[PDB]
Amino acid sequence: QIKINFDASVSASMYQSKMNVLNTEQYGRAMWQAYVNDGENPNGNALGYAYNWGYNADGNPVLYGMTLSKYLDSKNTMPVADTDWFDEITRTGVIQQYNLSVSNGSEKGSSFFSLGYYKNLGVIKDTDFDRFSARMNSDYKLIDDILTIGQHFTLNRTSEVQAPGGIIETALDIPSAIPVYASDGSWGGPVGGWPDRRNPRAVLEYNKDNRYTYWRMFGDAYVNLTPFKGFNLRSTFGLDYANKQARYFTYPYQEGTQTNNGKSAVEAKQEHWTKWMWNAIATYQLEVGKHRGDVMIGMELNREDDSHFSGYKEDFSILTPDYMWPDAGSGTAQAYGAGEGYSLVSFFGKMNYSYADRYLLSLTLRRDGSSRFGKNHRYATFPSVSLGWRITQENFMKELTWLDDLKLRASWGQTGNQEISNLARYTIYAPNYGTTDSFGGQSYGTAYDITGSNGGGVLPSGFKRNQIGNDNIKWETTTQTNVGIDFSLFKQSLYGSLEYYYKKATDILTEMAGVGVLGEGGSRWINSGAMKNQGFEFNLGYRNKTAFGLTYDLNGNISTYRNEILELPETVAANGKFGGNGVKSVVGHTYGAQVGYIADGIFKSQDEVDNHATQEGAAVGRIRYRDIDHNGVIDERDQNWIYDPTPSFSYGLNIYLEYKNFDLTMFWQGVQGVDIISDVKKKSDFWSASNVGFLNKGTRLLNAWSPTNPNSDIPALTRSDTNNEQRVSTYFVENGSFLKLRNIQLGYTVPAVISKKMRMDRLRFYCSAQNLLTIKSKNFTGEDPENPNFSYPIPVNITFGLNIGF
Amino acid sequence: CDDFLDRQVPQGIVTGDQIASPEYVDNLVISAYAIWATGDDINSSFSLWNYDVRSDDCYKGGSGTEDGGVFNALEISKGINTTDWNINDIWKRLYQCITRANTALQSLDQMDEKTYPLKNQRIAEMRFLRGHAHFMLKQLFKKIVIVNDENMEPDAYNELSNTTYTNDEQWQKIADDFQFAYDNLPEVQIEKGRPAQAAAAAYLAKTYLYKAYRQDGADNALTGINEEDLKQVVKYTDPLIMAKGGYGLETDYSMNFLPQYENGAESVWAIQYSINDGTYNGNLNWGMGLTTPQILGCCDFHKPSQNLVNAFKTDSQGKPLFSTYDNENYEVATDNVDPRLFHTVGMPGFPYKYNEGYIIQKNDDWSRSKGLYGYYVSLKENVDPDCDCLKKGSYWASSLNHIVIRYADVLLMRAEALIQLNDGRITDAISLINEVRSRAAGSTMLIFNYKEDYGVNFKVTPYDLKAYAQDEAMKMLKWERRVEFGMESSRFFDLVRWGEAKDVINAYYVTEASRCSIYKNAGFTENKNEYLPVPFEQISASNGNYTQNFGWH
Ligand SMILES: [Mg+2]
Ligand SMILES: [Mg+2]
Ligand code: NA
Repeated sequence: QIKINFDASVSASMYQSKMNVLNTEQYGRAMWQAYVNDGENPNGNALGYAYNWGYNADGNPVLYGMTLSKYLDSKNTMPVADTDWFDEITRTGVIQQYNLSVSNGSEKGSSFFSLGYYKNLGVIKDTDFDRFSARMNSDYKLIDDILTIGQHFTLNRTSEVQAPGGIIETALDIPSAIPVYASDGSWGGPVGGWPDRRNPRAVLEYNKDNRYTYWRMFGDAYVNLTPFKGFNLRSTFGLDYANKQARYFTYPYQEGTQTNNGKSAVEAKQEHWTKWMWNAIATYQLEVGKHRGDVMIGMELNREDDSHFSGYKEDFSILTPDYMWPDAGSGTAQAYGAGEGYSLVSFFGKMNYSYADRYLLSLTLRRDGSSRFGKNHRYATFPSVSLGWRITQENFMKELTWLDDLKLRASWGQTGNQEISNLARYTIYAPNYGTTDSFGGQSYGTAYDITGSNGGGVLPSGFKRNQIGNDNIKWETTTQTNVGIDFSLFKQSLYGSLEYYYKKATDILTEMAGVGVLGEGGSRWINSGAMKNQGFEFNLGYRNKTAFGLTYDLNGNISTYRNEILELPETVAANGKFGGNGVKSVVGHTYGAQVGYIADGIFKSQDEVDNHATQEGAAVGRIRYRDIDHNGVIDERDQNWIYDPTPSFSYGLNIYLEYKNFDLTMFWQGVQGVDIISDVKKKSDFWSASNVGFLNKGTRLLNAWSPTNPNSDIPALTRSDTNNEQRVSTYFVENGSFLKLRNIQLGYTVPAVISKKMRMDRLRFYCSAQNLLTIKSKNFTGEDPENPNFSYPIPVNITFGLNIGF
Repeated sequence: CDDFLDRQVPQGIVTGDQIASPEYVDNLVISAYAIWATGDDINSSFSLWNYDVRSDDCYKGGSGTEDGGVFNALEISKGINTTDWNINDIWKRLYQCITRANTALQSLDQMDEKTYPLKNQRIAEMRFLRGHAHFMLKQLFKKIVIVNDENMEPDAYNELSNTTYTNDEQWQKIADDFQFAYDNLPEVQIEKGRPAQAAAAAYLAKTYLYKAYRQDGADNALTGINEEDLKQVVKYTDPLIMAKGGYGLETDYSMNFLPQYENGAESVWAIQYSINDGTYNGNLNWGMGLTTPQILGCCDFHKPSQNLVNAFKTDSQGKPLFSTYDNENYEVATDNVDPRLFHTVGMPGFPYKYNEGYIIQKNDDWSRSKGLYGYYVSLKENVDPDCDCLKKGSYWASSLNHIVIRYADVLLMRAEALIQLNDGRITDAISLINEVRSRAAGSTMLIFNYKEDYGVNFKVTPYDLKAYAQDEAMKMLKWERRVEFGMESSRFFDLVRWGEAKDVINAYYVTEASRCSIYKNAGFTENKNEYLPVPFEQISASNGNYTQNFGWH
């Protein structure tokens, strides 16, 4: 009995939204607006905008209009544009994917063979990804129902070019006035006082050759042995090897003010990741008629080592990847590399018992060890008992009818968290000579020309503290007590459940930064405090059929939980980190709760300013912050609890429809009544809320309160944030309630009597779409409310596909 | 199976117990000198040019006021917040210096002098570094933490408090270190990176000076001038010590700011920026990364104020115009000028750092702001563009050494303490002033042709060794310091020492508002703005142990 399973998928992917930025036109508006608002002359701007403007009879300023020269440039080398910079670096995406699998199974042995291909032209320009894979599984019965040895194997090859770090984000604060290409059709960029930021599209080109290649083998071999009846121990060993190589080309560039001084260079990177596992597991089980058991005992070792190293060379005579290998360099060089590793051991065991399919029970104990910790606390033991009671099966609730199943579970299960830095426990000193790039300085290098020779050779090096160690660190423990009800009603058409969890985490591991006097390297993995997390979930569905063969199944979900911090080292509550922004200790509050000032709108009147408490940079048009002191000054004590990321509740619903061979299925997820806090509003609502001047800004600051536009919530435009508008305020909290069609999928299934005509069994086409539409609240300023720190949404997928199945 | 989780060890690492081993100890010493070249940032130079834009010497610079917006607030004295990232930064960073000095002392202290016959010499070096840090920390904040117990365990740091000592008692602890350094440094260092004995002296003095203008009250106003403090400033500036180390004034002022004369006889102690040295792009002075002229394409910060350009004007008697300098802007062809200008301020119509194939103009190529912040360039931290010592990484940087103590500082400080003593040694203080002034007089190397080719009329004359009133001798002392240290970040600090911070800065705020428009809504709050606030992040994280600065609560 051989089975063949073929699959295929094209998928298109598009951005459907983004934070609207300034036109080259609007930009000139806003800059002028900020200039006149601040009462300084908007024709002494450094960007070359020409304004003609005047007063609107009430005596207020009005813009009449705007002329730029043809070139941004004293020498006509760079021309003004209206670059839609996000559109220049964006593409539609297309995914192609195929998967072929053959499966022979004998009553002696069996074997599987897969072969897949995936190729993903990305939604960014000059970035792709593809991936071949082949699976080869098999097993062999060497004695009839007594002894068997098996294997599992998978092989992958992968090739990508990647977007640099946040180009999209760099693509939205580059002014649209900057032209992609310059006059000669070279690459274009800033000039003069225009903000110092490199043409995203240029970057994407210069980076189109930085491609890596990655391989992966993983799988296991096992022998399963079964002496006499109902008992079988088995051992398995498995491995996982991976390797990543790439060359990273630096080419030169002069793009206006954006120079590189002609530096060329390549870095060849290599990375290896090697993991292996061996276990052994005995499993007896009994069943004397009415009485059932499962006992299980085993142990499993794991070890991971990984390492990475790098060769970097400067100065090439031919700016291509054929010539630009390190051997061909003619300038200075650098080498880099290191490795880390860890290992884990696990002894364990399982209990399983039942009566006449009625009163059940299971126990589990396990002892876990980890390389990460000192010898002091290296192990720790996690017990876990759960029991259940299928109650319709009881010999008295039998009449009942209408209901067909009703169980009643209850868990109490400890569990361990170990995932931290492999070097958690050491005061680490490293000999940072200074061989490595760094933005702005801050090398943190141990080298120094002690002789005063300006150098010309190797320099005295040293060591430097990267961390402080705690040899008292230990595991983290989550005690999760569970309780619920499985149920199923009217002729198995009404089903659902009803749980109540209560997780409780103890000795939570984070890495704490240091107090500032402690100085460099003060930073260490501590266990700090505990936290509670208990809620209620509810699932319920109805499925049925109709006369006109319509089968449907609506399954819904409603979730709700609360979360509280129970205890924090004084130093750790005092510094924020879990909330309270270092004004208010977060104990007895929700994990991630924040604290800031509360914003009472805009001053619309010198009187509003005057009979308001003293505020530093308050004037008409600035944000009015309230006096929770009620003491007449605003200082810094005037701030309470303004953010709380716990949802009020969360809900989901799945839909399945079947009719006349068709196959429809939708998936809706949502959350009601959450808060959200973001930064994006420093880019959409102020000229002057960031460290670098003149970057491109959002689109709703055009709606800024002004004489000529009162009754606006967005504060006025100014050249220098003097009301400290960008303090932590309710301004930056919005409602992120939402509802999101996730996936929706239609499918046609060729009827079986004519699929066989061309020799098949299951032939089905389908169309799907992920991330289709969202529904936000009117109080949200936009771009996917469940990731509010992004000025762009997740891109939409649309997929055509078919699943053949001879 | 426990023989399994011990098999792996850290790679490329010294763990903590081993760092104490002595083979690593000259590594630790050097690592502490290093950070001074490798631990600053574009926005947070350890030269503190950033936070001297408050002074009447310089404008922020850059595109406009929306660019580095938090330094514009400082420049004008409005909008400064106890949470501004830049201040919390300079704090965190200068205490990062200290970690290295104390890590080194925590092993130096545990050596064997018989084995290490340089123990006391290299303890003086580390303590001297630790001084240098606290001093700048005291200048910028006043109410600092004193971290000077090298054996202090990590958790002892949570209970540290910045109030533990008083104002005089904090200055005294900053003295206690340089005093040790003086009593244990050699009279010459064959490696110029290490301070010589005279270097620990000058600092020792400078520390006593700032300690002499006592602010022994609750607010930042003067509470009296201590003469025992001033007697100490006259002590450790004695020329008999400075001869013992070979120090003195250069033949020509410009020599202190040219790569061709690093480590001359005026460089009492300097940071050793270097290139071609194994580092990714050089141990360059990346702190002046913003203050490179716009001709290189970025970023035109640290622009010199007209108020400074004018203060070089002199009458026909070769003296400053003490009460008339700012009335009319410096006019090249009529005014007698002090030569020191053309080494401090690069002016339009003139060569940028002597290279007369780069003449400064009034155009996009020389002002990132279209004239908002002016058309002047700071010359001291910048160099010839044709230098083989200027590279471009993220910003443009050189290997030009940054001097911490010029011997002129020694002379003027000595004159200052003398004048303020009024023990008849006013004449001696004048004679010291004349050493520095008569030097600047002849300094027409590199600019001699300027007379004919640009019509500049040099004329500087020393003062007559007669009697002078203590208020009169201070007047001239202050002026020499103004012209001698243009754009060297001492200026704001000098007025706060003198206690005339509010009076001078506000007066600069009105005169200059007709010439720079960012200075229109400006104003120095007295008893508040003498010192930055203590960073909220820090006060917040001290769980009650830290006290804010006066007038910030
Ligand atoms: Mg208040
Ligand atoms: Mg140097
Ligand atoms: Na100023």
